Amino acid sequence: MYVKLISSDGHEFIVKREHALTSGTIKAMLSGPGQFAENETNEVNFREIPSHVLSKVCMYFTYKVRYTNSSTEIPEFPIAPEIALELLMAANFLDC
Amino acid sequence: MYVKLISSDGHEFIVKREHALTSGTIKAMLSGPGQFAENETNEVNFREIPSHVLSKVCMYFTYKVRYTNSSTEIPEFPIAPEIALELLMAANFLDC
Amino acid sequence: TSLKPRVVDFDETWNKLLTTIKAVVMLEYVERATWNDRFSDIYALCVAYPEPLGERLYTETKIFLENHVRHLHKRVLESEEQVLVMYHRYWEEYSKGADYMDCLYRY
Amino acid sequence: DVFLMIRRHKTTIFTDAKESSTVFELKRIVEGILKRPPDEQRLYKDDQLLDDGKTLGECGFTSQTARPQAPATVGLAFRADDTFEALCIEPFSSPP
Amino acid sequence: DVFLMIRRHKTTIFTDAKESSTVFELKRIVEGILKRPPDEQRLYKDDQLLDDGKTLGECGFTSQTARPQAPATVGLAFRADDTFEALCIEPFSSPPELPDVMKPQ
Amino acid sequence: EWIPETLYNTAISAVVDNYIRSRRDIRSLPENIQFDVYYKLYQQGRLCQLGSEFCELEVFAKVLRALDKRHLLHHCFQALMDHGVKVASVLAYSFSRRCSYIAESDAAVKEKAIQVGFVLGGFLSDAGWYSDAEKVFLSCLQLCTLHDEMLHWFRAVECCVRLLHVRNGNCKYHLGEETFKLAQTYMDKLSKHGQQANKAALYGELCALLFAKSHYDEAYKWCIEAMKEITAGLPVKVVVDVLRQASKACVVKREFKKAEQLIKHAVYLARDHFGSKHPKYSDTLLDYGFYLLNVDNICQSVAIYQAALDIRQSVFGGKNIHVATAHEDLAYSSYVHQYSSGKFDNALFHAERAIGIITHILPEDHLLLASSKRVKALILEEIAIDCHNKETEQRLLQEAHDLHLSSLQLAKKAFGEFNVQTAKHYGNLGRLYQSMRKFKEAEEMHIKAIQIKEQLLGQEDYEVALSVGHLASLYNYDMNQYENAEKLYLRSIAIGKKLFGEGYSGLEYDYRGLIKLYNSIGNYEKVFEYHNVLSNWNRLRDRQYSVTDALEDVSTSPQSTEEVVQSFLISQN
Amino acid sequence: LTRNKGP
Ligand SMILES: [Zn+2]
Repeated sequence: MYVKLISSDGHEFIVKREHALTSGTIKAMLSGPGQFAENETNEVNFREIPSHVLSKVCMYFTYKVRYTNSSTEIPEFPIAPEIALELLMAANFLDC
Repeated sequence: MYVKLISSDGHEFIVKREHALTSGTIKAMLSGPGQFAENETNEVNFREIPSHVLSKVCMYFTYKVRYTNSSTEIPEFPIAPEIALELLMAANFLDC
Repeated sequence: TSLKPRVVDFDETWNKLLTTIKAVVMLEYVERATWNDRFSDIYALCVAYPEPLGERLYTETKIFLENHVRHLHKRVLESEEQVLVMYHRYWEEYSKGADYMDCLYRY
Repeated sequence: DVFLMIRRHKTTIFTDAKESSTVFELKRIVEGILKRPPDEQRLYKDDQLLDDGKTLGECGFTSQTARPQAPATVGLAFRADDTFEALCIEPFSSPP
Repeated sequence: DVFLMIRRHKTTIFTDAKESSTVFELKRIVEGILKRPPDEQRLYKDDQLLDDGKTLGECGFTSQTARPQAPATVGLAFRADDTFEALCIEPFSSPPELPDVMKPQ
Repeated sequence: EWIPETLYNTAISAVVDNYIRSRRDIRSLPENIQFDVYYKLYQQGRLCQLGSEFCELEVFAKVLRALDKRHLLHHCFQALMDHGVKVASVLAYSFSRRCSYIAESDAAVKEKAIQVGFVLGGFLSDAGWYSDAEKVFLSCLQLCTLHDEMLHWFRAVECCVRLLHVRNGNCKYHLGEETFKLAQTYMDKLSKHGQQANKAALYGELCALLFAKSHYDEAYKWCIEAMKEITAGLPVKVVVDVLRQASKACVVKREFKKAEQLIKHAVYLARDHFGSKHPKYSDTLLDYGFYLLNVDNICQSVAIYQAALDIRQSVFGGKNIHVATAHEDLAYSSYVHQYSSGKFDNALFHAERAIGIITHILPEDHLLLASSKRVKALILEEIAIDCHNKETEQRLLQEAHDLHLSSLQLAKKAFGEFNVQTAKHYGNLGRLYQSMRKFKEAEEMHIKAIQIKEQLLGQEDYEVALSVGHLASLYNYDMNQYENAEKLYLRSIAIGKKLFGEGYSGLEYDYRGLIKLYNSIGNYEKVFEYHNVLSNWNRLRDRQYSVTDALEDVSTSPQSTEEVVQSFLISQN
Repeated sequence: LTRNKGP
C-alpha cells in the first residue's frame, strides 16, 4: 500500500501513501495513468530531486501527518541551513 | 596638433591634442620631457590602460570638447556596465 | 539535475510533452516513468530562464486541445446515424483524459 | 509514538511503531512491502547486531530521539546464496 | 557634424567632419596625420569602399549614428604599390567577462 | 486547530534566517519563490536586506512578474519608501540608464525593455510615484520613437496614454496638453497606415487633465468622446478609467442623472474584476464619494470615502500620495457632514495627516498641497469659531489664513487668475476674512469669486450659488447691508432648489439668513411664511435621511457594459 | 453658524 518515491540518484524512499498524499504534486502523479500500472507499491519517480532533500521531504510528510490538528504545541521543522533552499525548491515543486 | 595615445595592447589612438588636454594627467605627460618628441605627433604610452577602455577615454575627450558650455540639454556619456569599473580607474588616473 | 531554472528549448520539451499529451487523452497507454517525467517537464517550462514558458505552454496546450477537439469533431460528425454512441465514447475518453490532464498540468 | 527510517542500501522505508512495541513486528511490517520472511533479515540498529525479541523502548531509542521530523535510522540486510551480505548504507547526497 | 574612428590596423583617428563634407577632406585629414597620399587610401564603411566623389552624409554617416559619444568606425587600407591591401581592423580587446548575477548557479 | 506549518512556508523561514550566505542563490529561484523570500524579509522587519535587492531593476522585475501578489508588493514597496531608501527613484534611474544603452539593439531586446518599463512604470503609477514613473515612461517613449516600424506607434501611444496619466497625478498639467498632442500625432500616423488605435484611454486622461485644470466645458466634450470610444474588447481598467472620469466630468456640469449611472457602473466593474480590496476599486470609491458629495448625499459620501481610505491604507502603507488623497477627500467630506454638528475631530485628524504625507513626499511648491491645506484651513476655521477662547480663535484663523494664502499662491502659479480653483480659494478667503472681521477684504474676495465663477462656469451653477450664499451671509449677518443680501439669497435659494430639489442642505442656511434679514427690518408676514418653508425643509430632510448604504446600492450586476455607455450617449443630443 | 460650507 505504501508508495515508492525514487530520488534522482536511485535511492528508494518507501513512505505511507496517506503520508505522500499530503503533497498535491504526488497526489497528481499517483493519479492519472500513474494509477494504471499498479503493483504492491505505487512507484513515483523524481529525476531531479536529490536524495538528501527527498529524505527531508519524506520527514516532512511524516511530521505533517502526525501533527495534523493536534492540541500539543508543534515544534518547527528542523531544516538544515545547507539544504534549505533546495528543500524550498522541492517544496514548491511538490506543493507541500 | 595631434597626439598618439598608445594603450597597453598597442592600439594607437591618434586624437587631437586639444582633446587630450581635457585630462590633467595627459597634459602633465605632454609637459616637460614628454613634449620633447620631435616626430610631430606625441606618443603617450599607457601601459596600464587597456585599449578597449582608452578608446572610451578618447570618445569622452571628443564628447566633452564638443559638448562644452552647450546651450541645449546634454546627454549622459554611454558607459557599459562591464567596462564601468575599468573606466572608473582610468578616469581617476587621467583626472578627467 | 536539480529543481532550478534552466535555459530550456521549448520546442523539444514541447514535442516530448506532445507525444505523451496526445495519449493521455483518448485513454491511450503511457509509461508510468514517462508520465512522471512529464511533470518535471511541466515544472521546467514553468521556471525557465530568462522568461517563464508558462505563457507559451498554456497557449500551445490550448491550441493542441482545440485541434484535438476539431479532429474528433470531424471524426464524429461525418458518421451520422451513430453520432450519439460515438459522442458518448468520445466524451468518456475526453472526460477521463481531461481529468488526467488537469492532474498533469497541475503546476 | 516512535518513528523509524529502516534503511538498506538505496531503500529508505519509513515506519512507525509504539514505544511499548517490540522489535519483531518491524519484520512483520517489512513482509507486506518487501515480501520477505521475518527470520530472513534482521535489523542493524546503529550498525550493530540486534536481537529478534526484546522491545523498542529499551532498544536504545525512545520518543525523544526518534521524532517524526528526524527519525532514527535502522540498518537491514538480506541473505544472498547461503551467506549474509554486510550492510552498505550509503549517504544520501552531499549538500552544495 | 560627423565623428569617425578611422581605423587601419591599430591606429584609431578620433577626428570629426562635416556631414556635407566629402571623402576628399577626410583623406586630406589623414594626409595631415599619417602623411600618406589619398591615392593610397581606400576607406571602408563596414566592407564597402567610399568613392571620393560622394559626401559623408550620402554613404551612411549621419549626425545620429556617429555622435561624439559613440563615433562610427571607418576602415582604412594602404597601397604599398602592390594592389592595395585588405581591411585588417584589429578589435580593441575583450572587457572582463562580468556574468549576469541572476543566472542560475 | 494547530495545523502544522507548510514545508514551503517553513523553508522560507529557514532560507531567510540563512539569507546572508544565500543572497546570490535566491536570485536563482522561480518568480513565485523569489517573491515569498522577499515578502518574508519584509514581514521579519529586515527592510534593509529587502531594500538592497529592490533597488535593483532586474531583481525587482521578476518580483513585479507575480501579478497576484501585487498588493503585498505595494505594501512592502511603500514600507521601503517609508524606511528611508529611495527605491522608486533608484529604479527609475536604473531603468532609464540601462534602457538608453539599447537604443541601437535588435527589436527583441527593445520590446523586452518596453514590456519591463510598462510593468515598472505601471507599478510606480499605481503606487503613486508619478515623478518617478514619468522617467520610466519617458524612456519607454524614447525607445518606441526610434524605428519606423508598425508596432512602434502602438507602443508609443501606449506610452503616451500613461505619461498623460502620470502627469495629471503629478499636477504637471502644462506638459499634459503637449503629451496629448504628441499622442494624437502618433495616432494620426497610425491612421494613415490603416491601423486605427483605440482612443478611449487617451481621451479619458485628457478629460482628467481638463477637469483638473477646471475646463469642465471642454472636459465634458472630451469625456463624451472617450465614452464613444468604449468598445467590448477594451481592458476593464481602461473602461473603468473612462467611466469614473466621465462621471466626474458629468457631475461637475450638473448632469447628475448621467453621472450616477456612469459611476455606479464603474464601481460595479471595479468590484467585479478587481475585488473589494484593490487600489483601483478604491479609486472608483473616491470618485463615487465625489459624486455623493456633489449631490448632497453627504452621509453616504463619508462612509464611501472611509471605504476608499481603508482600502488605500491596506494595500499601501504610510507616507503615500494615494493615502494622502484619500485623507484629504475624507477630511473634506467629514467637514461637510459635521459642519452643523461641529465635531471636527475626525475631519481635522484626516486633514492633518493628509498634509503630513504630502509635505514629506512632495516638494513644498506642488499643487497637491493647495487642495489639502484648503481642507485643513476650512476645518481649522470651524473649530476656532466654535471655541469660546479668543487667543485660540485668533491663532487658528491666522493659521487658516496662512494655508489659504499658500493654496491661492499655488493656484496663481499653476492655473492662473481666472480659474475655478482660484475662485474657490477666493471664496474661502472671503469666508475667513468674514471670520477675521476684515469686512472690506471679505466682500472684495467674495465678489471677485462671484465674477470669476459667473464668467467662466455660468450663472446657473452650484459653486456660484454657494459663493452668493457666502457673500450675502456676510452682508446680512455681519456687514448689515440688507438690500442686496435679499437679492443674493433669492438667487442662492433659486439655484439650490432648482438644482437639488427641496432637500438641499444649504437651503436651511439661506432660510435662516433670510429670516434674520427680515426680522432685522420687520415684514413679519415674510418671516412667518419662510419659517413655514423652513419647517417644511426640516420635515423633508429627515424623511429622505433614511436611505440605504451606497456600497450595496450599486447592487450586483444591475446593468451591463455597452448599455450604460449607450444610455449615456443616445441622450447627449 | 452664519455661512454655508466652504468650496
Ligand atoms: Zn533600509
